[PDB]
Amino acid sequence: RELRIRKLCLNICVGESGDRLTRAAKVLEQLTGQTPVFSKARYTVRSFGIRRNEKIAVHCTVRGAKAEEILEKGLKVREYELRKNNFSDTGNFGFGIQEHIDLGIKYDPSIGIYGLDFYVVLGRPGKHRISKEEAMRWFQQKYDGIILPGK
Amino acid sequence: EDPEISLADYWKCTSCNEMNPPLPSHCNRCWALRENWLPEDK
Ligand SMILES: [Zn+2]
Ligand SMILES: [Zn+2]
Repeated sequence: RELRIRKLCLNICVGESGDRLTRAAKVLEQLTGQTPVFSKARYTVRSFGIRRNEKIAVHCTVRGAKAEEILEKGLKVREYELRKNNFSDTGNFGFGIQEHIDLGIKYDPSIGIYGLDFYVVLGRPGKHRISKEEAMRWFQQKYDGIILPGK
Repeated sequence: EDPEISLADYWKCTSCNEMNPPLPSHCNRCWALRENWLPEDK
């Protein structure tokens, strides 16, 4: 009752600039009501066709009621079930889902399917550190969530 | 780069040992996927 969501970050990876990237931006706009920011490759990676500094992904930060809602959609897709691996030592956590359509976005054969990354940074409604275990029982109590053993 | 997270939010790629920001969930050096991020299939 005294631990809150500070922000939810979302990210869709494509790997190169073009149609599929720009469509991943739209998906984030539809899903989120905000404009996403394109990410650039940190390194070129020959065997994956990645070039340094190329736009290759899109991300968006959401706060407040919007963040809670999107998180819930994500958790429902995951059936409210994460692993201890998903929880950082900082008291934050994240996870992925295979298909964005499962949040309730319509499938378009033109668009295709996107994987989606979630990262949730927690905070206190006020600087005392949030442990990995506090975030775990927060998730367990607030969402009746299940945290599978570490793999 | 981002004041709301720390290095403790970073994950270590087990293929090449690169420290990677929370997002994306593949390694920025070698592209290897992070383990136990996605739901496990049956
Ligand atoms: Zn990526
Ligand atoms: Zn790597």
